[PDB]
Amino acid sequence: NYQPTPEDRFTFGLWTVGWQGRDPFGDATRRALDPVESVRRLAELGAHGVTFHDDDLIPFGSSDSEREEHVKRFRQALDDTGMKVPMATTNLFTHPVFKDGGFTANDRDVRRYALRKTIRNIDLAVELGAETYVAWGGREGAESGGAKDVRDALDRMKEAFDLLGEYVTSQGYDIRFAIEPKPNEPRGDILLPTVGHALAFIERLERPELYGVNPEVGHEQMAGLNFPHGIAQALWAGKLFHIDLNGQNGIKYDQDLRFGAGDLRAAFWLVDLLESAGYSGPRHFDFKPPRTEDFDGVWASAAGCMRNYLILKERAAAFRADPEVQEALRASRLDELARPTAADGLQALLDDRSAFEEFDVDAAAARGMAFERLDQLAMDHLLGAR
Amino acid sequence: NYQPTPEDRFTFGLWTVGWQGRDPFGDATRRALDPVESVRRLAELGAHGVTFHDDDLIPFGSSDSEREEHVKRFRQALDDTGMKVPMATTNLFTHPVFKDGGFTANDRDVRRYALRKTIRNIDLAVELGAETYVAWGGREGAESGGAKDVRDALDRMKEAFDLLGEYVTSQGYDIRFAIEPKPNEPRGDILLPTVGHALAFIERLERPELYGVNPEVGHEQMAGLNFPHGIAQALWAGKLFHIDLNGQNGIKYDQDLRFGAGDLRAAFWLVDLLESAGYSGPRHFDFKPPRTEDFDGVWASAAGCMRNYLILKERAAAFRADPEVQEALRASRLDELARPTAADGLQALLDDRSAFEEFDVDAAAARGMAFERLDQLAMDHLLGAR
Amino acid sequence: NYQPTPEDRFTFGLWTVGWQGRDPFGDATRRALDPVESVRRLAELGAHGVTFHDDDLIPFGSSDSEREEHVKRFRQALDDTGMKVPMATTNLFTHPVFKDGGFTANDRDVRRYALRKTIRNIDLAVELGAETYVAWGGREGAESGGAKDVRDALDRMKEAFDLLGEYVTSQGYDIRFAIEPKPNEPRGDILLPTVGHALAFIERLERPELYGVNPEVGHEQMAGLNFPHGIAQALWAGKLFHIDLNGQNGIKYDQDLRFGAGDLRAAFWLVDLLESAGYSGPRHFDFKPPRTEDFDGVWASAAGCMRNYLILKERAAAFRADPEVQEALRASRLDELARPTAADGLQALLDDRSAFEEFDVDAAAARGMAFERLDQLAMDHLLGAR
Amino acid sequence: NYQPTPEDRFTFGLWTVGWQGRDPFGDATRRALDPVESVRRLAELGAHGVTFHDDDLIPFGSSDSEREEHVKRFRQALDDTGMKVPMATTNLFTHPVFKDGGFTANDRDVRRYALRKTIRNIDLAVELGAETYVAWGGREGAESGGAKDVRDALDRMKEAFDLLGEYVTSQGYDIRFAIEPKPNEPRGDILLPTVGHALAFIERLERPELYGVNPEVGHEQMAGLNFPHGIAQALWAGKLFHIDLNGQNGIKYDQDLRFGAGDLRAAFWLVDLLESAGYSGPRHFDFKPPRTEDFDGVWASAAGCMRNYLILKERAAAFRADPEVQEALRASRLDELARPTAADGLQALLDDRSAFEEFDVDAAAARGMAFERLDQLAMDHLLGAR
Ligand SMILES: [Co+2]
Ligand SMILES: [Co+2]
Ligand SMILES: [Co+2]
Ligand SMILES: [Co+2]
Ligand SMILES: [Co+2]
Ligand SMILES: [Co+2]
Ligand SMILES: [Co+2]
Ligand SMILES: [Co+2]
Repeated sequence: NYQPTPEDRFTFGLWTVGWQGRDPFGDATRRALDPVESVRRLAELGAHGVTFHDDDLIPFGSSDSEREEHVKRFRQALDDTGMKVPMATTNLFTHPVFKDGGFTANDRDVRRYALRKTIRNIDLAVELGAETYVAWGGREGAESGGAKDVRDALDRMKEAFDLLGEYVTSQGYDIRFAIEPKPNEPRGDILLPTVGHALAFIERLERPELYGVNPEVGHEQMAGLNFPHGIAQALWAGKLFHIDLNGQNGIKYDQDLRFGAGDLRAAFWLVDLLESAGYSGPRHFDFKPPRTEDFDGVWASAAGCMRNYLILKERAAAFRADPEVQEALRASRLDELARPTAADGLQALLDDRSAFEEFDVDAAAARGMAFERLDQLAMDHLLGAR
Repeated sequence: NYQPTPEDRFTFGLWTVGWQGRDPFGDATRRALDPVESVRRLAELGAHGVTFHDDDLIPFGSSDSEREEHVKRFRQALDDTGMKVPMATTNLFTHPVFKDGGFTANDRDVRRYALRKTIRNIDLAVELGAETYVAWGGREGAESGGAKDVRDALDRMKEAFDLLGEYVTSQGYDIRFAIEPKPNEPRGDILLPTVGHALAFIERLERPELYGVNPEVGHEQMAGLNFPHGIAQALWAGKLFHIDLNGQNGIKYDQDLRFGAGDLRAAFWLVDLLESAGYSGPRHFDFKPPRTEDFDGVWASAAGCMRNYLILKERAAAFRADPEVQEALRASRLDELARPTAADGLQALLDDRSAFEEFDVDAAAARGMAFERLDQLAMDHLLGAR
Repeated sequence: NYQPTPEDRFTFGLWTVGWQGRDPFGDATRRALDPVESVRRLAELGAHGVTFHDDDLIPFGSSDSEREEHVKRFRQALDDTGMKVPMATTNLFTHPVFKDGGFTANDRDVRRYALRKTIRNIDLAVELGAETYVAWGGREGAESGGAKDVRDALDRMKEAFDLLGEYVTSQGYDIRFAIEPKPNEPRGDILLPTVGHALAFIERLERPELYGVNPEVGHEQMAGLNFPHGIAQALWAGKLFHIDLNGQNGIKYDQDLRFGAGDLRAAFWLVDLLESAGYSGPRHFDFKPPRTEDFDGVWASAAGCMRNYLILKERAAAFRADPEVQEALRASRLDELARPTAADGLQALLDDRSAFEEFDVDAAAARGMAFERLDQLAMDHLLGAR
Repeated sequence: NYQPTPEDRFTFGLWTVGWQGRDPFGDATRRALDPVESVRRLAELGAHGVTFHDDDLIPFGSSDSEREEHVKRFRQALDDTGMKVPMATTNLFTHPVFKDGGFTANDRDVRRYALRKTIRNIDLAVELGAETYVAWGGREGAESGGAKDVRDALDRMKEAFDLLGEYVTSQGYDIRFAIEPKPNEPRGDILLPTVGHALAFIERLERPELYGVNPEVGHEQMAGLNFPHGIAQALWAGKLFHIDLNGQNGIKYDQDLRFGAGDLRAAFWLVDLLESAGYSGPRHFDFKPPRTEDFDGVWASAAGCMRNYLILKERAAAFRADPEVQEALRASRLDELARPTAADGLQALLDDRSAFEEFDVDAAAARGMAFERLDQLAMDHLLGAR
């Protein structure tokens, strides 16, 4: 069962299934894929759409006539399959010119180039129908303390994002930006290393409403953080504009395993949260089929991303709908967590002897939270052991 | 040399030098210290002041007459020594009533109690002259996914901080709040786990100007993050209201080693940043003399916190003042990082062929950043090997 | 379903369900349990037996008559319930005398005391029928580099274990030792930090056959290691004498969550390995019911340890027995991994042109490993989604 | 000062200074270096020698005549400069044929090829004068649990190392092997992930005396382990055959920073240990000049490796020779740690009432260890602040 269809809004980057398998220590294990072929194969699996960096769709340094032909062929594949392009992004990390950054490169000429490269691809993104434009500043950061003054770098990063906001406003485009945090890799430390840092930065932009976050499962887990909690804070802020789904085993290099691999229970709680909250954006996979795999394994790994999401969706929904779980949630006071602490106001709280002078602290301390029974019901639902 | 004096603004929590050595696996190794004795010993070492949780100064459950006598004795010790009290905080973590949180406990009665307990100690803090009131929500969080809906918890945390802001405004107090992030420990995951998450949260409070952060070296390092970078983002935001200095060896339990221990180069870059930026708040140590130590070792460890700060301050200042370093900084384009990317404006950037059509990407890529020579000058200055 | 019975050989430490909830930052949340009550409650749940540190069964400093009465009551509870005592251990970590270690304390008198304390409890262990005597040297290590010369400490640790081996041989006891590694906590770094380090150390003891390892899920995961892989190396070495089962979320303080919590897929692969290998020792839980819980939650958490093991056992067995999985294992060459590389011998390998001169490296490189399809069959079996 | 000369025995891999800067997310930033040029430049800096993988010296797939000419040119550069070749190794990780391993590949034909490739280069290593032959099994491991049975893989790894030992014995070569552990990267988990695991494995080889370890600073730190402690255990075992020096910031991708970068205090304690122990092998750097650098920065980074070792050597020697430190070491009972616990024997210990019945546990517990004063003397010596 668990068959995806385009209604499920699953999307994939061209660079995911198209990854040829080069790693720090290894040459490619697979031939390059034509984007047309990836669009056709992903549609066959039941994907809704694809995403791209500029340089995945149009080789870097292409002439205008080559650019036009690459876009024409890609548009034909989209039209042949019904696939969409909900998101696009810029490659500001592969070319050696970006070795110290794009928007926060120490060289000013590089910063200006990075902005022009981005702007060119925003126009293309809009042409192809994208609603979201991601920015992963993977080269923004440092290996050493003197190399990068972070206050100056944040000034440059704000100028860049503000210019991009002025550009989209000037053109009357509806597209919005999603900043993707990552704590490290390829830089020793990356600027805006977590969802929190990116959310905080956005509040200092001139038009914050144009910007949200694009969190990635594995990135927050590279800092040992709880990905569902970070997603909850992004949702609380109204800033979950896009999301990248994959798997990661804790604090390592970025593994980009298929979704559901890595921390399975975190995957369960993530799906539970997205579905509970009614997140309506793409469920995008930013993953890499391991380099051990041939093309059959690439498509199996892609299919597994979607299958795992659908299994988890079923189990999370069954958990929340189970009367026994609903009673356990009330036994654990989840209902009381959702009630205001002091809707009666400050002065009433100050005058309330039940809140201090007559609060029986020992009686309250003795009341168990019943969280372990609740969590074992969650385990039983995930495992199909009810 | 490197002798601290009160002008250096070094402060210590009562709970630091007063830690009796109990850990997850171990009983106390030292007798309790009277706060009067810690104030006298810290003053002898050249400290400027001390800080307290409510329950470090006044045992939990004290009568009004006991409270008054504890405060009277402490005030006498302050007056005898010239020590100040720049910061105070609430213990919302030790008593079993707070096992699921204070401000975000699932039990509403506990949330209301936590607020009353905090308010009582804000009044005391102001009496004692404190400018900053720290809040470390160490119990806010979860060990399991169903136990805590994070959006609801953030709603409760905002209500609590907003009520506290209304309280201080109503009283005409000048005190400001500093929220202390930590990623985990004692909860499996703590809410507001990093500086970024706390900065982002503050922007959603009703009176954000009343709130900043109190980052701790070891807390950000428990997420593998770069503490100087996070401090730079807090400074960029205008939110470094207080800071906690200590040492930590990476991703472990919170070690609370003396400042300078743990990541020494991060300590160097931190001091460089605080001094460069002209941070004018207390240099507060939140550390624990290891439980291996007797009282002589407690005071040696405290003295070492201050000594290490002063050594690092000298070395960072020598680095920045060295003409050879100044030339290396220009060779690495730190000066260009500090210049606006496009003060000429968006349309000029769009019309600038030097930024795209005529940008020689290969020439720019070939220019080395010279960061390793710069970093070895920094190493040589730190080690006194110039 | 998934009901444990004593035949399943599930065991629990007295200190697990008996943990009162004290943590670095918190007082006890539960009253102390009488060991008699824990034996009765665990038997009711279907446990096979219990384990103890000396000081969990007999309070430290007890008189001979108090000792005798504590043991008499415990033996009655064992006899009333049919519970066994397969393992015992020494507390060489709680009392302040052990603040720098037991066997590797810098103070020689402490080292000698630690040995006498251990020997006294080996005699008790044997009286109670234990086959395995665990040693977790949680205080062996350092917070600073000068405090502990590790070569000298390893000399002292070998002398201690050798003396213990001489003691058991002298008495004609059948009991064997199991050394429990942990990388850190409560010491900044603990000696013998992983399964590998402990296995290597054992090979240098005078009677290595008397010693094996007692790995704990969460301990190896505190170093980011793969617990099933480490168990496989222990099994390969013939040294898995005992095992501690629990849950952990990666690189943090030691969480001691119930088994199945933390890394669920690692729990699956662990059970698969133990069952495949025919491990016949106790399935022992070294866990802590979270301090949020009352006693009902303690017993629910304990029951969940056993339930999760039994669910995982069923799913792992179904995976290995599924003809589709068996075919996927052959497609991924797991059968070839189990065949000798060169049973033909060195000279034949050297003369084999198919191994070098005529090896078609490109054809071999092109053959996919089919690991993603295999892993998604494993996921489907774990989740009950076949 | 701190000028290295060949007497210092500093060595570098060709792949270190020759790294062109390709990373997971980035193309090369530097042109390829001819090994002849690296030998000349390293000699100019005061290096003693160089090391190589087969494929760094002779491009993969070279003809016999190309092989001979590459070796001839390299030998001329060695002879021109006086540089040595103390160590060599095999590249069993870059070519796609090794995507599942060399010695533990699931495909048997690949395992046999990996052995022939290694044997060919052992002969070359011996020709060039190498004493040590390193093996880093970077592809040995898995991303998923079903893909690799670790007991079977360890059987294959033992067969491979045993065959290599039979080969060197058959040829009468004096060369010995050094196994290099790493916990992860490029595989999700690597087999023999730490020094301990490798030491334990070696004890099960047929001729253990032929094998030791080649630990790398950053590899053990990728597991959060204490590198000096692991080196001490290797020295204790008599197995430190070679060492790789670099820098790493904790639990991340393998950074390969220059030695002294990353954890500076760990670098200090490492040098202290190597020098104290009289380690006489090469001080080999396995590092990567950051891709931000041009060739001038490559040579500056290489020079900094050696400079930092020499600074640390001076400071560690001054620490150990300082009478004040010597007295602090006795105050902390480091002398007592080095004395046998019970040279009087088991029966005397059992009969010694001072070890149990008459041991004043409270008096011993009250004696402070004085470790913080000792560690601040170590800090002061490292920083040149005495
Ligand atoms: Co990623
Ligand atoms: Co991504
Ligand atoms: Co802390
Ligand atoms: Co703090
Ligand atoms: Co544990
Ligand atoms: Co244990
Ligand atoms: Co490395
Ligand atoms: Co290496």
